[PDB]
Amino acid sequence: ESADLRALAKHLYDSYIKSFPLTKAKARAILTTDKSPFVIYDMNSLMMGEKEVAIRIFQGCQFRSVEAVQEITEYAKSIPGFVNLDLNDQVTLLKYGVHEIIYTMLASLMNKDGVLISEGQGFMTREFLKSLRKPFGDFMEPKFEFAVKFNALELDDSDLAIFIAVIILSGDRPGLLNVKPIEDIQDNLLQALELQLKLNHPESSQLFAKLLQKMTDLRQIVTEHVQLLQVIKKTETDMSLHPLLQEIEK
Ligand SMILES: CN(CCOc1ccc(C[C@H](Nc2ccccc2C(=O)c2ccccc2)C(=O)O)cc1)c1ccccn1
Repeated sequence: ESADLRALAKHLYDSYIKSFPLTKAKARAILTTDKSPFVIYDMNSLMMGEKEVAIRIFQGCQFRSVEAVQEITEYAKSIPGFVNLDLNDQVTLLKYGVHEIIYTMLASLMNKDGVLISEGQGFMTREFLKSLRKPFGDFMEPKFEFAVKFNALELDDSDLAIFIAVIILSGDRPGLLNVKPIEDIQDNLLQALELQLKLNHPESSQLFAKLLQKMTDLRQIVTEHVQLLQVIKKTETDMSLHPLLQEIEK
């Protein structure tokens, strides 16, 4: 029954709103004047924005990634069936899905010229980020490239809540014990997302299929990021990575 798929879409949107304090809707209202962001565009304004700069920015990003992980974890528990799965598998799903979600959600805070930071209070420009040191100057560019074309789908928060749930419940992650109950949940989530996109974007042909194709882009970004992490580890032996993030990327 489609009525059941609507109730599922509503439950997940409700949980998403409860779990993620900075939504796409809020981000778009900031980026498009009730509270305008301070703009970090150069090495000078970063001072007034308030251990070299590149590393400082990187750790800021690290810090925000761990809060995102906390937030994503909370949302995952709201996905019906998720907490009933084998504990090891829950860990497995989160481990491999978390970065994908982060990048997906990071696009909501981005436009072609930059990205919102510190809960929307700031806006760090694209050029500034790209002119960083050596190994850091190119953490954020592939992010920006994905965001530009993901943001072209014009998904709103209610779409993204279902899509993020589809991502968590894959079933093709490495080392999963009981693949079949995961796939049974993803199958229900896929059904709800399909109905959601048809109702919310009726003019937007094959949006469902176009959204699923975007999972290839997320995979490569994660891959690329992990390589950079390995580069950073060895040329910055005096810099610490956060263990929650360090555990995640095995
Ligand atoms: C708390 N803090 C940093 C201040 O807060 C910031 C933390 C990070 C940043 C850079 C920026 N990260 C964000 C920061 C705030 C809000 C959103 C983002 C997103 O870009 C984001 C979201 C998820 C994952 C990664 C990035 C970036 O990496 O593009 C700017 C500011 C520190 C860091 C070191 C020492 C002391 N105090």
